Amino acid sequence: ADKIKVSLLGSTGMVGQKMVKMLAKHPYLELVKVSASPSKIGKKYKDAVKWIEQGDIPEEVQDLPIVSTNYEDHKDVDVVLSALPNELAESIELELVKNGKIVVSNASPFRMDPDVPLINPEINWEHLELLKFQKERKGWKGILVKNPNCTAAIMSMPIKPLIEIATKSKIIITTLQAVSGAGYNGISFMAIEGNIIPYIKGEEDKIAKELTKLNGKLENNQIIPANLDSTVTSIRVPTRVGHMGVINIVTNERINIEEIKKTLKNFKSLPQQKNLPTAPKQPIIVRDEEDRPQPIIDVNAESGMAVTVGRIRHENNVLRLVVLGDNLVRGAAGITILTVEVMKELGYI
Amino acid sequence: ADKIKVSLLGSTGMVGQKMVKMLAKHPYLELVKVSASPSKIGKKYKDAVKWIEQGDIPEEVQDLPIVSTNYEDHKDVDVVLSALPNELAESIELELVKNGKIVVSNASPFRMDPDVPLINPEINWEHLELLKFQKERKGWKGILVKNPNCTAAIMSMPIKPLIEIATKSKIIITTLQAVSGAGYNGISFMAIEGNIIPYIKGEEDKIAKELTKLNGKLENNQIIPANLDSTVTSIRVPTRVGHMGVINIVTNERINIEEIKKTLKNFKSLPQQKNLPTAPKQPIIVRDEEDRPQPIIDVNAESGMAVTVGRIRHENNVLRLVVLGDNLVRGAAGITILTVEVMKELGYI
Amino acid sequence: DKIKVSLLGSTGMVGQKMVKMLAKHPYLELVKVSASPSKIGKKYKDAVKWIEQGDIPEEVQDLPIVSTNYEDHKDVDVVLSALPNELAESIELELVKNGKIVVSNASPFRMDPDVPLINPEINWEHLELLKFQKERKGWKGILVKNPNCTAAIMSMPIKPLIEIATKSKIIITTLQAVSGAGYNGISFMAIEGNIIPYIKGEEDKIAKELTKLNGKLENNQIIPANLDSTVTSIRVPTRVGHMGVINIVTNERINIEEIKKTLKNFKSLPQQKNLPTAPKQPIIVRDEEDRPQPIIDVNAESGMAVTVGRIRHENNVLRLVVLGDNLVRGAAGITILTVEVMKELGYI
Amino acid sequence: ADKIKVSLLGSTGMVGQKMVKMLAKHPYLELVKVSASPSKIGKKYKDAVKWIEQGDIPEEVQDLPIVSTNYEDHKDVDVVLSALPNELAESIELELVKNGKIVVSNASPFRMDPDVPLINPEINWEHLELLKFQKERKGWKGILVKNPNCTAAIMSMPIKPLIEIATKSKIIITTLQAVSGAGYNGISFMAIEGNIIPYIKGEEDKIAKELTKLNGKLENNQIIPANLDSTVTSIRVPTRVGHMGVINIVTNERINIEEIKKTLKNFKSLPQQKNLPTAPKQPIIVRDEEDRPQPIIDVNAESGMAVTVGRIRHENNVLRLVVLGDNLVRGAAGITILTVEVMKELGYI
Repeated sequence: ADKIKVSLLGSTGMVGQKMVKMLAKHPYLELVKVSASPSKIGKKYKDAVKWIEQGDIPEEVQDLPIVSTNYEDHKDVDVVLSALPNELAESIELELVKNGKIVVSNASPFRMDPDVPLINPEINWEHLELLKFQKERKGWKGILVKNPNCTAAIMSMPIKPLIEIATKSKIIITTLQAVSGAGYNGISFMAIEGNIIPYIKGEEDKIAKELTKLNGKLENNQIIPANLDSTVTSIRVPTRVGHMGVINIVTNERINIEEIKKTLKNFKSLPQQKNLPTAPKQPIIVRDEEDRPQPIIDVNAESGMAVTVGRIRHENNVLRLVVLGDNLVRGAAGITILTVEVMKELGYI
Repeated sequence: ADKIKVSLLGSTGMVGQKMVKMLAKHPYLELVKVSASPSKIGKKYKDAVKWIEQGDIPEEVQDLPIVSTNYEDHKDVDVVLSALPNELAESIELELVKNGKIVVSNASPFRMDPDVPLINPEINWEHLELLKFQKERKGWKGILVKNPNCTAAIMSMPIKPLIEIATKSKIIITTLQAVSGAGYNGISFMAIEGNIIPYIKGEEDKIAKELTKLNGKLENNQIIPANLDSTVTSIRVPTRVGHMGVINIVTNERINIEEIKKTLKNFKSLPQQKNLPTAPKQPIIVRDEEDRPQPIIDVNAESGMAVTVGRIRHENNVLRLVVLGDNLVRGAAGITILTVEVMKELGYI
Repeated sequence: DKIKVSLLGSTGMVGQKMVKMLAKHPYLELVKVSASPSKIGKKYKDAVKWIEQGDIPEEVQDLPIVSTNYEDHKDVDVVLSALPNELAESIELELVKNGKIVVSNASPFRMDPDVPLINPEINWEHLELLKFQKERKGWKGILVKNPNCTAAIMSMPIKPLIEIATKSKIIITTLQAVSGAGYNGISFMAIEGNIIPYIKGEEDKIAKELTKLNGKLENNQIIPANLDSTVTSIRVPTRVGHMGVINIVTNERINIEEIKKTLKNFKSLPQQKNLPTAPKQPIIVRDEEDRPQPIIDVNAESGMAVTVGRIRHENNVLRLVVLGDNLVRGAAGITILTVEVMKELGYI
Repeated sequence: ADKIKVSLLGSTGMVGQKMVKMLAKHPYLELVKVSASPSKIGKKYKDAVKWIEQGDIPEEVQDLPIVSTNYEDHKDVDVVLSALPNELAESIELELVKNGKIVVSNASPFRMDPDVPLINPEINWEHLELLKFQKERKGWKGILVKNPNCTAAIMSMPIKPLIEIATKSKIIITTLQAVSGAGYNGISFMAIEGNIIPYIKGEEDKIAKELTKLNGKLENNQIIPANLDSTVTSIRVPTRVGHMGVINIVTNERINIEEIKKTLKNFKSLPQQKNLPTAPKQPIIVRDEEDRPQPIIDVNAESGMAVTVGRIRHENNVLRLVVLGDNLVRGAAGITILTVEVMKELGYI
């Protein structure tokens, strides 16, 4: 196939290593440049990274030289992918886009910018149309696309196909997030093992707001935010990978429990239709067993691109369900790569 | 300092060992007999228990011989306390009550029986008055008093002083329950470490139903169930001790956070007033830091009898707060003993 | 040339491991699976609490559970056993007394003089004992044994160093994963954030079994290796992977680099004949001072290779840390490798 | 009680919070000043520390203002206690000592200095005599005493009473150390949970060498190192508090197994003889059960000041025993305080 040359910002972290691994064997996406901190620039990827993924560093990437995050080092790249930390992404990504680079990033800055698409492939690929007016609106020579917070990404999967119910209700959400969500070394053993921390800075606000844009509707070259009144409580649990979410759609709207299970299990979108390399066959898996989903059993579903839903139940004035997803793949690495695949498929390239 | 002689059924399990450790040093409750499995009867406590509590076995209980769960072995005790497993409690307990014994137990059978008080001291001590007509209603010679499910007991604490708002709203509760909740060896290491099991057999139904009785109002010898419409999701987490609850009261009622915090921090009842030995000075502790409560920090609050609440917040049509309590003490051992103390105080002796 | 086999104790962790491995084997065809009495007659998928990775191989999910009695294993070429130590003796003896070829990783008969205790790369030659077993035991069938999972792991590095390990005292400390006691053997409360410096009978099995594993086959029988070792076994909050600290007391000069070289270049029959379950390099050596580590190395070569690191020699003591997959190298894998070796040498 | 005013360097780390906790309630040791990093100086302890100990900050220390580590801020203390990290200790301590202060540190610098006593109270309080000549030998106006590596402190407990045998043999030791040994946030959850790291930078060398000095003999005002041929391997395990150790004494010497057990459990020294406040009545506890010692069961033995020994066995050419101690108390906080107690008792003040 005709290869599309890509570079990767923040390739040293957990999300970065996941992407490096997924790209090392990609059909047409050819990773030719990886970036990391300044002091590592010039060294080979294998000499700068502390491999945390499964197995050895791919040979196709181990010798890739570390380049800076500056425009000059990415001139020959077709698309720049970014996994930079939230506190460094704004300046870096802004300068690149100003210089004409096409940037697809999963870092938080700009995610809620009205002219920037926040993409989760299956959920709102149509929102990419915003790209048609971005250059003129921001006065950029480049292109910027964003991916949502990992938890938001996971939570949006079951909500979208049920957007009509969720829109007319009070959404209560409790999220149980794995330690890896804070990076590989973000949380100490002493602080979390055999424990629970009912607080994750800024996570609750990002979830509620981003969910509003992910489920929004495109009208007249703009995104009309979906009306979602959600209250969320994000908790950190002693889990390595996998974000769980207990969703309670408090509403008196009629609800056909079986039709809902059917709708979720049959949910397919453009990524599934065009059979994109990183698109899972069934983005949403429904489990009938009452003790599912569970991180150690379902986290890897379809390479971590599929979310698993269980305990779907309808009680008085409320539809409840439990969803699980790989925060590293579905929540970051995989959706960024899947976003690029979609863009190529739609001609934004 | 007159000693009231008591016996303990199911003294070998975690709840049992806790009560043994608590009774060993009680000011007036004298543990004189303990029961365990049949093959253990006749052996001294120390030779039949796999002690998992802190430090050595109390020297005032170690040599206590194990007796049977039959009437003849308890004719000489003032009160029969029981921490028997749910599946064996009904038949055993009923006979002791049918033969005239006063039985106070934390096992599930009879909890929702209209003529049996389901007590959590600070919450509904007044319900003990149901006993005035129990004998004639049941045709028993004895008296039976019950303590609720450990989780319900913990959840009911903050809900009581906020019963006015809880009655006029949809209550959504998600609970994170420690492994100890399933006994010392109920859950294997492989099944839970680094994992989450979004289900606990029968737990959710119990929580919802019992909260109704615990917050009910004793009116003319009958308990009027509190109108508490709640949907609960119980989850097992890799925690040793301490059940956490995320409570969302979705209503249109006015929500004053500073007022609610005052109400919760100043909550007190008969146990506190009378300074009963197992009563915490402050039954509800409120935390202002955003990362509280946490099991490893707060589960021991006031010897495990006080619950800890934090993250009290007000969002559109919803009051949210996080509560944590020691499931072995506040949730079982401590409330059974405290119940006996109240009974002594009110004259039921 | 297909070889039809059955599996006793196919429902436990080792059993499920073997099921996954056999489901896709070149010539070994799993035709029957056995489990406890109450499970007999049920389809495997309905009797087992699948705990392995992926789904249950479709060639096994619908296999109906059969008993452990001879009559149900008549049409089988070789009977593989992953039975628990407490039930194996009676069950296996009867099968063998009926003319069945039985290869098991259970402990009973491991130290029986006429029964080979095999760990492929270490002592495949010991399989010769089989040429005399029938008359020596008065059996119609055949019986082969695989060692204790920890012994199996500790033996890998000791073999190529047998000359020095022989003339010296050996001190061994082992840290064994929770799975070594099955999936539900140890509770969360008992081990999380903890260490239990004791595993019933483990230390005696390792010392004695290492003796036979490293023995010399002389004049139709095994000469136990003179391995004077004191071992202390400890249980740790790990899922899979048994670790070992091995100290051999030398009274000479040792070249660490040649030790590393000797270990990584270790090869044997299983490698020579490229058998399906034999790892290309049974012993992997790590130069980084913080290896091996269970989460990083436990899966080395599908779990058939052990990893050694921290190879040091000072104060007349050769010290090394080794790690092995207690479920594959420790059992499932070597039991299958053993059968492969048997087919390779003509015992079939 | 005759008061002794002290200050504590590194009051903020785990070991420091432990000491703060132990000194608040001390009979005659008055913690009058606490120190920490420069950016914390001038703030109240409660506002500068990330409290991680059980319960609340002692109110006798919560309002103490953080001072510097320089001499000017300690001119008024009788003794300066130090729990500073190994990498900063040397310069800071040397300067205090050079200015005439008496410093007792559990940090590694100067531990193996021949003119400086390395103390573990029971094992070698006698070595304190080195102080009578320390000024003449170092030129210092002050006084410096050191405490050993925590693992070495624990390991030296059982080796001392058995020094005659240990000296005529080859000692093989494998230590399994708790995560807290590397500080509260030294190791990440991802790196250690469900894992084992067979390496701890420089631990093995420290144990072997320090073991040599701890067990030495005082002769002609100096220390004759004990001839201890040790070969230690140190491993990191996923436990919170408590270092375990497998000690193998390879010797052909005749050994009476019951005499060893008798010798260990009966070990007592000056700290015990003088009934010092932080001295445990029984420095070494021996267990008969085959599955002991265990971190979660024994680490707290006598407020963490007593080590627990178990599995004592003599197979043939090897004396094997397993030992466990609290790395934070016996291994650091408790011995530093105990050391000061010994000094006061012997007239060093």
